[PDB]
Amino acid sequence: YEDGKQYTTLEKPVAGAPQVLEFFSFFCPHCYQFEEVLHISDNVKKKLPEGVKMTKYHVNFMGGDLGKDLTQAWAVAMALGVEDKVTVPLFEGVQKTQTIRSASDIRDVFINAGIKGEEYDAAWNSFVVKSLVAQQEKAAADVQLRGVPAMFVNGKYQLNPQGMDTSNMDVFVQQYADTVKYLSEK
Repeated sequence: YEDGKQYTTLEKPVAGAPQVLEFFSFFCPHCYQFEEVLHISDNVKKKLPEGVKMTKYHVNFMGGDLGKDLTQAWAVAMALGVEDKVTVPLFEGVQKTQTIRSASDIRDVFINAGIKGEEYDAAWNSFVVKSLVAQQEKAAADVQLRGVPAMFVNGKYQLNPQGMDTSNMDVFVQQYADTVKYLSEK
């Protein structure tokens, strides 16, 4: 694992940043395969060292105001701690079936998952959610993020995908998780 090949280093690291921060967008195609198809996130967590947890933030430069809403809906997910319950249906409802067309549609997804409407609305307007929306926006700009998907380790190292083996699809996935596993151990 060398700098400039499998990963890179930021000329300005981010203090207080999560151990493993991922950036995605329910609108991005790459992001769809990054998880729904390839399942890169899960593979990473399978090789993640003890005590090390991952964090995923939704970006808002895609999909217009609806994206600005998905980012807030993503904050509700983290607030109530139901990330693993809404991720899949949101990815499908937006890109696959194409049912999710507004905040009203998103609300229905959370309800169908198990969250109550009043519980959703209360959270939707809570300060914890507000802190998260700004926290996510703050984090994105902090790493001078240009596009998604993208993963960062210890707020200093950025994952470099195309700088890794991409012949066999089943290998690229493992190599990525390993680089993360290696950078987390630093």
